[PDB]
Amino acid sequence: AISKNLPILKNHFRKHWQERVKVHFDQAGKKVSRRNARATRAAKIAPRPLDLLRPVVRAPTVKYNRKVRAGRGFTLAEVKAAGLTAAYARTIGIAVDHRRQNRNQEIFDANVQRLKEYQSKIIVFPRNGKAPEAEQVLSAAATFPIAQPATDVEARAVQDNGESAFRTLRLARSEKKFRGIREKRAREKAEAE
Amino acid sequence: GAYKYLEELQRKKQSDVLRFLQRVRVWEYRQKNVIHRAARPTRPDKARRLGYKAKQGFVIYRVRVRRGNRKRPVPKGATYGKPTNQGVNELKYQRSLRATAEERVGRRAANLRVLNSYWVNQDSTYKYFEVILVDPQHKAIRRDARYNWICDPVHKHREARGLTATGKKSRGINKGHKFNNTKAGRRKTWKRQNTLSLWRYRK
Amino acid sequence: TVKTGIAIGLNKGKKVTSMTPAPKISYKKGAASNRTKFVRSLVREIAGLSPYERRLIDLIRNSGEKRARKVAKKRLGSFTRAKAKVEEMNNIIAASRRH
Amino acid sequence: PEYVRVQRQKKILSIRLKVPPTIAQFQYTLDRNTAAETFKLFNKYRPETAAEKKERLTKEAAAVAEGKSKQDASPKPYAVKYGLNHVVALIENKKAKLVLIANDVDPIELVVFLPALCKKMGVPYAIVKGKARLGTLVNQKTSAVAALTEVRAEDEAALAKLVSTIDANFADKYDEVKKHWGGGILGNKAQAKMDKRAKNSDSA
RNA sequence: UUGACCUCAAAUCAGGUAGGAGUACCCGCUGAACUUAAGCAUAUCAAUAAGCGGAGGAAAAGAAACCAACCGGGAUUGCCUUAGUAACGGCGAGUGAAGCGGCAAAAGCUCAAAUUUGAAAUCUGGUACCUUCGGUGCCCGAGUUGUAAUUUGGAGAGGG
RNA sequence: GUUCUUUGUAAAGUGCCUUCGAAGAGUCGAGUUGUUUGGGAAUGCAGCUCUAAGUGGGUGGUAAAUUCCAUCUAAAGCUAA
Repeated sequence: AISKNLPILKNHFRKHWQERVKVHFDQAGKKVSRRNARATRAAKIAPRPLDLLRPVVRAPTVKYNRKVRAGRGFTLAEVKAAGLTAAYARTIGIAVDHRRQNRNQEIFDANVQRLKEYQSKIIVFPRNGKAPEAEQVLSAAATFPIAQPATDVEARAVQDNGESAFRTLRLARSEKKFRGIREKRAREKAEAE
Repeated sequence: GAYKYLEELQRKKQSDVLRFLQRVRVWEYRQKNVIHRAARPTRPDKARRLGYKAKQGFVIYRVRVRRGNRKRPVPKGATYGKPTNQGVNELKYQRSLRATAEERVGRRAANLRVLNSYWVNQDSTYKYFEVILVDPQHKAIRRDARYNWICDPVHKHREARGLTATGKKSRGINKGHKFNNTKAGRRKTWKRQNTLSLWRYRK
Repeated sequence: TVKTGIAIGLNKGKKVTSMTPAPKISYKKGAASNRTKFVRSLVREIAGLSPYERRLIDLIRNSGEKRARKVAKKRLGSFTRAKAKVEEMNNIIAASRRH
Repeated sequence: PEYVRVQRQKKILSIRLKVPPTIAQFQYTLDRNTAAETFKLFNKYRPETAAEKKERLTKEAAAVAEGKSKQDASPKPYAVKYGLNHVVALIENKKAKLVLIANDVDPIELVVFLPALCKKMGVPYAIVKGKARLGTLVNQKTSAVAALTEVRAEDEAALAKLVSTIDANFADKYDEVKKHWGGGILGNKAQAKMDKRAKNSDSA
């Protein structure tokens, strides 16, 4: 059970792992049926891509707020900023994420740019039938890449205000820290009897 | 409106005509029979907004259901095992008693497809319920995709599965971290979260 | 709201330009109505205070509101949701029969 | 058999039991006089149906698609009115000019808001007995939820006559049965024999 | 006297449908033991065996009473990932995640809540005929305890 | 793709001001129980008791009280991959 220096290993195999198993022997296979759907989809879909219009939306957390992410649909605030309605914009080829909203104007911009380049490039035909075919471009998302909203510059001049930045955090943290107890003493000298 | 007068009404089941329905329908139940068929809605505000429509191919199943628990089958006071389980009359019933009724009228006439039941009278020996029946045979519902979906053999014995109100409820499957243990179909996520699946060039 | 720029503090982020949304009625979910208040008030007339209402109203006019606060506390469970039930009866007391 | 058993105890077991102020106001139904003229006067008010709907498409066949008649062609409907949600919302905005409250309705629950309505929205009503006799002169079934917001200038005379009769003999006796708890009427068994008990042990 | 009226039912029932099969895999319920702890009840085994209810090729999930704390994100599903960690457990043996990132694949919607009432106007069936998965002349009923028709939240409805 | 025919005082979308905007209860959560269970002073689920509301209400993973907010709309429904 335990003899000679080795790491204490937790290997969850006390049950019937030897019953509910699945080595992907269908890796290359289901991977090929994948590329097949692509071409079978096309024959049907006529000149419309394997995916529709997806946005540039920054990612959450203290770890992913660093760079943007391939967003979901498209809010109706960014929908009318383009010039059309959702019950008609989706029937075109643009996603509509109505449960979500936009709280920043800097990114709302990079996202309203994605709605202009895409719409000015959509040769749409009515219920005519003749429809002057103009082929199509493989993937819709791989055709309008990550325009990573302004990374700013990478070469400026020196600027020193002498705050240390290290104490601007030793105190920035002391700010949110004694907020409640420094208001405790500020509660006494708050009410004048 | 009118129906919303009864929407707020079918809320204060505590006095006058409401507390008076306690001393009237309690005996109405213990009178007709136990598991039976009715005619028109008893509470139009509920049924309707929950799925009732006054048109052909429409019937109702008012049913008497017993309360309490489900004492572990095992004869006398024998459980054949370790105490972790032992207990008998002190045993739950993971599915709601409400399902008990549906699953009965539901399989008395499986020619129909169970839409949903509604509560109306709790006592001591029982807890009563009623049912809104969608008929996958009369052209009255078989001419309206407003609720046409019901007739399809993919809806075979609705109630006895969990596609009703009490259903998604009595499945533990709802959106949110309140259900991370099973936000997926019970054994789907179970088999999944334990299954050891390996690659081609094992990483 | 606005941030400070500092990576921590009252706001550990970026002072990047905010913006305003549309009237999401999913922030308006708490709505009443001339059709509903008509009914909610017409309710206290078609049925009015029930057995539980008579019971607790006499609990305030007993030893106070703190006492009637632990009665509706033994009916709903939310000490705070109970404070709601308290002032609602004083609305049946003062507002209806008091003036 | 079992169908007379359950139905007889149904309303008669409801009489031993003390009926709430929401009920009891019943039995206090329409007097035999109102029924007489409310049948001879409402026999001139019958809504569109059968030959009436057919005679409508022939008159617009010589008007609408003839001398271009915009929505209007024949005289606006002047008879009796119907509708649960129709006559229900009618009183909620004074639109009603006559109220006839639903006597029966197995579920007296969807007609509970009819009475307290005319209350804080004053409108003359009379709980009339005949959800069937109502359906006969309205060519419907058993609804008893009738309305009359207008009439002709040859019959509106006897209208205001019974308008005050129903109002006083029903609407003004209502503000009275507000604190009234009816029911509790026993039968000959526990009654005449209940006399032999209290009459042979008290002041005899 | 005549006729309604709701419930009940009635019948080689006009006239319609239901059982069951298979049962790797899935959706419920169900339910341990052996085993492990070097003994052993809690645990573990395993919300698995067997048990019993029901489909369909997938059925279930499925548009938020979600995630988050960020510049936020954004249906479900499944996938590498998180991580055998934070954590549950004689905190003993062992049990056991999610949201993020990456990902294929991606999609949307419908009923009650209103007073249309200048209009029961709609839906089941029968029936001559017909271009017959139905249709119009003829005739009933459900339904007025809301079928039409307006109405679904990201909205959108009466007035003008 | 071509041919024989208007369902048309036809039907629906974004615009302006305005009056409005209902929004599902023996639920909700609370109580105690047992199972479940990473969910640990309830992870849901079920139990018998209790039975609301609308600047309200579910959530913000440590009980609880006050202060808003962040956050979303249950108690009704179809849906390929």
